[PDB]
Amino acid sequence: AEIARSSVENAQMRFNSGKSIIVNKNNPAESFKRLNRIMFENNIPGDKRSQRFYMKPGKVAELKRSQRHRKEFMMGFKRLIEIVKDAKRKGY
Amino acid sequence: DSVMRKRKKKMKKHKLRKRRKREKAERRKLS
Amino acid sequence: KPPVYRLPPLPRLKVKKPIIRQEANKCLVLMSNLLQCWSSYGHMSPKCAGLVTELKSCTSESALGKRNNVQKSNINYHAARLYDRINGKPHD
Amino acid sequence: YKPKEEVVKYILHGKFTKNNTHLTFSSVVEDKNFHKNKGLTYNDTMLYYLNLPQKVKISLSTGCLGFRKAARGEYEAAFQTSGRMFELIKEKNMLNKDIEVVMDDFGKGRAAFISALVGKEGASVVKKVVKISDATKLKFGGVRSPKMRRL
Amino acid sequence: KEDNLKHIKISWQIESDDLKRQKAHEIVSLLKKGNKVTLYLDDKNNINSNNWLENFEELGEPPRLPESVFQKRAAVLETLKEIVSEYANDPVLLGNMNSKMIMKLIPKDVKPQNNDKRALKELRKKERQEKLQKRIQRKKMNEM
Amino acid sequence: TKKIDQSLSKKLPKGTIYDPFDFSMGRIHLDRKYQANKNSNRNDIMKSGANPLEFYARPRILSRYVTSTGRIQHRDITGLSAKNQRRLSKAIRRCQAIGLM
Amino acid sequence: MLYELIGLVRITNSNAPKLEAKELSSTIGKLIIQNRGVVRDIVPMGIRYLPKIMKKDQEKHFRAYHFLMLFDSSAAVQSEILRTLKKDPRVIRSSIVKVDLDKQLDRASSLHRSLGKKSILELVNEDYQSI
RNA sequence: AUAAUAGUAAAGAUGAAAUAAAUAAUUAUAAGACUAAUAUAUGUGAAAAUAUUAAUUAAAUAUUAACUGACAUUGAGGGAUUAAAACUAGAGUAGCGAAACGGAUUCGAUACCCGUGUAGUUCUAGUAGUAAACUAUGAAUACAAUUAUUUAUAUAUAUAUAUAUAAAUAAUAAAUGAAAAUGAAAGUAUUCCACCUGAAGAGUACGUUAGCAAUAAUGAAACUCAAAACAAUAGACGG
Ligand SMILES: [K+]
Ligand SMILES: [K+]
Ligand SMILES: [K+]
Ligand SMILES: [K+]
Ligand SMILES: [K+]
Ligand SMILES: [K+]
Ligand SMILES: [Mg+2]
Ligand SMILES: [Mg+2]
Ligand SMILES: [Mg+2]
Ligand SMILES: [Mg+2]
Ligand SMILES: [Mg+2]
Ligand SMILES: [Mg+2]
Ligand SMILES: [Mg+2]
Ligand SMILES: [Mg+2]
Ligand SMILES: [Mg+2]
Ligand SMILES: [Mg+2]
Ligand SMILES: [Mg+2]
Ligand SMILES: [Mg+2]
Ligand SMILES: [Mg+2]
Ligand SMILES: [Mg+2]
Ligand SMILES: [Mg+2]
Ligand SMILES: [Mg+2]
Ligand SMILES: [Mg+2]
Ligand SMILES: [Mg+2]
Ligand SMILES: [Mg+2]
Repeated sequence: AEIARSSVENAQMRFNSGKSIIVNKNNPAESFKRLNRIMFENNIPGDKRSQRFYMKPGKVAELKRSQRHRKEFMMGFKRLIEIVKDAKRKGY
Repeated sequence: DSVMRKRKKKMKKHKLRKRRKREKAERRKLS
Repeated sequence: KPPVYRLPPLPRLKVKKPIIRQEANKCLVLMSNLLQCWSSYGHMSPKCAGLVTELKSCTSESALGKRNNVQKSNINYHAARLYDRINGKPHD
Repeated sequence: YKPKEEVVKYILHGKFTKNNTHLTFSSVVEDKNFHKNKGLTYNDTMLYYLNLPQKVKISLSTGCLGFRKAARGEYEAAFQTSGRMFELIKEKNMLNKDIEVVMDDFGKGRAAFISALVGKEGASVVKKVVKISDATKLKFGGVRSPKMRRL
Repeated sequence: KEDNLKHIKISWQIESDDLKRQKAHEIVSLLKKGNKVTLYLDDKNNINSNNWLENFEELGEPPRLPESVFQKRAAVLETLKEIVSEYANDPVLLGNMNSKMIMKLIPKDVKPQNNDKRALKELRKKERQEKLQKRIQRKKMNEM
Repeated sequence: TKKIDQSLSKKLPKGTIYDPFDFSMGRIHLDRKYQANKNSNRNDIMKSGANPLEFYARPRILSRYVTSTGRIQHRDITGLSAKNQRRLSKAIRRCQAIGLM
Repeated sequence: MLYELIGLVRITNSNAPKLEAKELSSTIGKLIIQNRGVVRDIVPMGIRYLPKIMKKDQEKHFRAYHFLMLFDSSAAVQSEILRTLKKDPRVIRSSIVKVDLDKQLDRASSLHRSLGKKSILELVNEDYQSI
């Protein structure tokens, strides 16, 4: 009945996936840019590419180990550059 | 041992496997 | 508590491509505005008169104006000068 | 009590693979007398309005515009195929209700379709587009993919 | 038709073991399929160079040499013809035994067994239909 | 024009002390660089001492540590201890299996 | 052992939303108390929309009445309750998690423990000493 | 995969190609396998291994109190467990995929790429006991100079840090080493076990033992040679 008619709006958007954007009728190209940001923050394009071919578990583990090291290495590099800049500012 | 030296053992193992397959085949026909 | 990541001893501390702030050309921004002014009010519209006059002066002698903002980063000079002091390496 | 099929919105689906681009335009049809049927529970009514039936109106690929073999998966093939779709939506008087765009994958035609819809080619359709979404299908484990190619 | 034509190398200094083990099998197998075969003969130095085919495009007669040389060269041609006897028609030799030569074999008469791929597709269809039959049984048991 | 973007002007709170440097662009840039979500701890239940596994039937709280698609956030982003990250991930996975998240 | 059951009952009749849940709680409660078990608490959670459309016994659902039931029973009885819940068409989803009693005999439901109330005595003593 | 629905004429693949009322889209049904993020295999486990959820059973941590009073260490033989592939039966078989048959590429292509895809990959009950089964580093005990970073326990308060004692990891001093490096061991010492004695022949031959089998374990000699090997150095070269 009408009870099943007036409660469909929330219901429709209650089962969201999180991969949708409400288009800005003024700047419609800014909404597509927002959608692209979601894809990159959920690694959707990367995951899809990584699922095209099978990789042996040992190789997967090696790649995961190396990637983590590079991520951690970059954080250590940035920490040292900040110290350099701070030291330079104070005249060291 | 290095890969280079391992390769000599690899060849010897390959030839033994090749010879045992050949012997097996003969037994099947001769049997 | 914020995880500090300490690098191993390194042969160098260097930024591969130091980022520099390249101020925009004044003549190119003038041209980008005039071109937009013609897109809305029309080509040769009296509303873009000032833009045309300014653009002509900017490009009169050099089409890109007097470009005198060239800069190079000094992070690699300081990074190599201070690395041995600030890397926290144990004594010999 | 009487079939009262009416269009509620249109779905513009684009599947952008490595070798081709498929663009489907559909209509979300709603029988406005479904709730007037007898022996209909609150769940069946809510379940019918949560997944409304869809009817395909326009189906296009890059080979329908004359692009053949390797050219089907290129940026230019997708840009022109998107234009032909945006034109066929105006030539069929299907630009009255709101359109929801659904993009499926990340091939070379994904950025061509977006460029053709935020540009002159899609200045009529973009005005009706209300929601954009991504429908890329990922697997949580699932079936074993083919072996890596040694090239 | 260029697909039917397969180029092969048979140097004058080849050993009758390789000639009667590898090259014989290669030529015979290709001919049985229906692929034409042109056998190019020339000295090992020039025959197998980067200009393998390009040098033969170059194709005052060559001077005679010690008979031993021509015993080898003529022996090779005898082996080639005997090897390719029932698998192809007579050969068209184009050259001199004292220099490059292009033997041009052509597959002997062979009927087209083209009805093999028909069976292939039919078998695939049969398997697909059997799969459907099996899946219907699963739905039946699930319903039951 | 009598208007400036908010990103180019600093609004000094009321009751605070300031220096002339607080009106410069350096202050704007310095505030961006050192802008961290440090106030989360006081608003972060999982950084308070509660056991994240007691929230497996409260999807609303758990939904604060997953992305828009439901992907559990790495510890680098949540800032939780190893134990709480381990417990929080278990809570979310259990919540998903029960049919609540 | 103390167990915490979370069941998602089906709401067939929009007029009587809390009907199958009451009928189900009585069925489960009777099994527990008739097999040497104790029912410590029954915390209704209200009608909530399911995270997705779920299916059960060739039916689809978009909402369910959530309820929690903290009960004490043996392992054999707990498995019997779970088996009955996995077969009842009314139940859409059911989970039974053990609540450790090694350190204390009186533990509250996870929902309450999440709010800082660790024992039922703390909940009762906040309804008498301050209500 | 099948069926329905509208909707069409190409689709799929590749470096480019070609072999074998669709594709795409929206529904419904069935099946098998797998387990996204978290995630560091961090941790745990004797190793092999182990990361979707719950439950049952078993085992696993620190400190304190009391108790036993050397009951310990190591461990030939022996025993148990042991990836992947393989094998013996009975199920299962979506996807993947030796082989086989085709399509391409090529001077040729018994390959790399593509198609159809059998064994196998899955489960149940077994056989077998092999891997670069690797940290290429047996186990145990005593001991030796630092820093940093986590973790745990405890203590204190002017309540959130501070102070302690262990563990782990990273970089080191000393020492050691052919050096590369190791760094609480590859240091200083002690105890026990396994193993090695130039290369090639050879982990082969023969015999024996075990196994349904493939095989696994055990394991030589003759002939020949003055070689053979490791770390590091400076070059040359690198599609
Ligand atoms: K580990
Ligand atoms: K004594
Ligand atoms: K002993
Ligand atoms: K032993
Ligand atoms: K199979
Ligand atoms: K030992
Ligand atoms: Mg050795
Ligand atoms: Mg392409
Ligand atoms: Mg395949
Ligand atoms: Mg389809
Ligand atoms: Mg995972
Ligand atoms: Mg570890
Ligand atoms: Mg022992
Ligand atoms: Mg493994
Ligand atoms: Mg079998
Ligand atoms: Mg083949
Ligand atoms: Mg061929
Ligand atoms: Mg293949
Ligand atoms: Mg066994
Ligand atoms: Mg072996
Ligand atoms: Mg071994
Ligand atoms: Mg291993
Ligand atoms: Mg021990
Ligand atoms: Mg042996
Ligand atoms: Mg060396």
